[PDB]
Amino acid sequence: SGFRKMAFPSGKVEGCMVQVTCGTTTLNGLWLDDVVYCPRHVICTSEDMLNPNYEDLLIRKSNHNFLVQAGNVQLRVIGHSMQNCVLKLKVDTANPKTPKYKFVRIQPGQTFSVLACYNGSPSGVYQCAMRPNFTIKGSFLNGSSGSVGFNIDYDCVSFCYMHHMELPTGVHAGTDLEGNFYGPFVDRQTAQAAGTDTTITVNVLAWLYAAVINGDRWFLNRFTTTLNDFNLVAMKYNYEPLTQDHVDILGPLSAQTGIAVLDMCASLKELLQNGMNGRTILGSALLEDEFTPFDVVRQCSGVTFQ
Amino acid sequence: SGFRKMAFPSGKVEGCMVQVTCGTTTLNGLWLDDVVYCPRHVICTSEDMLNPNYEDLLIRKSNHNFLVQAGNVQLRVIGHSMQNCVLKLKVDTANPKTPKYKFVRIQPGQTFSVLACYNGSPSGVYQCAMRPNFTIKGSFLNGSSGSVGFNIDYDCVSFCYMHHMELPTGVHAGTDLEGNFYGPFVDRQTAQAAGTDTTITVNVLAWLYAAVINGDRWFLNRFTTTLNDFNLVAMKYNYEPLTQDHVDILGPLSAQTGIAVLDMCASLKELLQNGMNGRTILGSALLEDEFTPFDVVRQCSGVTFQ
Amino acid sequence: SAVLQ
Repeated sequence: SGFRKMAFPSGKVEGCMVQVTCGTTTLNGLWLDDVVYCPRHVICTSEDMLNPNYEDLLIRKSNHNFLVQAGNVQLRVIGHSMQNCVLKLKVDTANPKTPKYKFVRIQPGQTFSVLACYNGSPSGVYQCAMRPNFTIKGSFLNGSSGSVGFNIDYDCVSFCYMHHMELPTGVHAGTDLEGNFYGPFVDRQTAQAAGTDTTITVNVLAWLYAAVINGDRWFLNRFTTTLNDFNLVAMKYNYEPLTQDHVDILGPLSAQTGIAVLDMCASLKELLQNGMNGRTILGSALLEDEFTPFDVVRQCSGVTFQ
Repeated sequence: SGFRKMAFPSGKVEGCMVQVTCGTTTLNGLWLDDVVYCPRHVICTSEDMLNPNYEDLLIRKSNHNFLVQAGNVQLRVIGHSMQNCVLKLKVDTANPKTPKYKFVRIQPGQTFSVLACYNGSPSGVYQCAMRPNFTIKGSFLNGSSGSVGFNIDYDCVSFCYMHHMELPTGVHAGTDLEGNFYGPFVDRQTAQAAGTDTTITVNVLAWLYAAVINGDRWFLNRFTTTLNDFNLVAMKYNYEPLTQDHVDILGPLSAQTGIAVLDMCASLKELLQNGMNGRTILGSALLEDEFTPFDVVRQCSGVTFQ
Repeated sequence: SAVLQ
């Protein structure tokens, strides 16, 4: 039993993390076979990043401008490929450490593991969820640009996030591995703001289903509610709309706890309408929303009585 | 910036996880050089572990009764001894991707990373603390025994915890890699209860320093306190006292942030006597205490291990 | 009744 934010074993990603240096800019790259992917803002100088002509800047650079460092050994950049907001540096030797690998694009609510990296080496691994405003609440410092987000199913690594930049609010924004940003962000130093952060409702409901498993009962009520009646309350408190697909996903928790999904929605509808505060759910006085229902089901010790 | 519950890179330990099967029982083993460490209850059936006979069940098992399996290869058990609650299975082949490793018995307050494994395969990694009652708020399912908790030191993996059982309350108990349980717990399915345990004060103070580095500084006050008058308050609140050592461990964080240790103690003192006033620190509505002074240093300084 | 996992 026990509920803990878990990240995937980082081993298969660590074998792909390298250091990429252009000028005085040093950031991380993902080394897959004979290609290295890194953010394309590595080719910018200190004062290039305010209104950058990225196509023009790429003309200005040659192969020798890119210093790729694979662990303890230097790699020769023998050509550079680039797509949208990522570079792809060709190296002379294919990565023998390359895993079963696959490029995906997640949508908000979904969770991926981050391997925070600096100078090509891993600092730590933690779990992140894609906020509805398309930012992640990660832990990154200057030089972390290039750390990747991933999931592991069977033995295939699903790459979904490459870290680029940090917004002023403290959240972080990046691109998927084909170079396309999540949300409206662009890799230039201009007037940018994180969108209105919104509470992931389906993840809040799974959190509430998990508390019932450890025994919190004070928020439950007799009442039921329709899907539309919930969403009407969901606007007012920045809660993402609850789609019919979300309902199907909470089903396993519905079956085990004996509480219908629309019975929780009424219990949550009532919490939002009061601001019930001071009371604790799973020991905390706030609604936590970065467990997907899958995390709860996998980490619940389970057993349903049908 | 941003401060998360961050675990060590697991790549060095993942290469050491093997499947150990004895009869129908299948749980994880730690493969270091030519010795395999695993919980001694791999030899138990379903019937005999309300009160198991560990040295008779060991007699009837020979080397061939133990399936040690590393991925696709089977490892030949050439000898088995039982040290306390762990089995040491000598195999004919030394693990080739064994790392620089050492065995440590941690003291309460120290935090380690748990590589949660099932059927010999790493499933997830997360950070835990050694609570003063020698339990861990973990997240394990049946089949997780053999999972190890670890730290990464000087490119040397310190193995400090092997998981064995779940106490009825929801918390978990385990042994060091030499087989002695942490706490009074014993590997049996009996009524065992966690003792009174204290909120790790030095770890709350390290967490407070990490908040000030990240910009959370509303709890800072004009006031200073004495060490022992602070101890007073910590005494009554299940915070266990701050020693001169604890003041010395917190020194580096103090020197980095420029805030004296006793200045935090004043801020922490009427965090306890007042409550957080509904506000959050680093995204938590509780006083979080699973961050040792190194944990803050390694996440804020970007320390990597490779 | 502790659980051996």
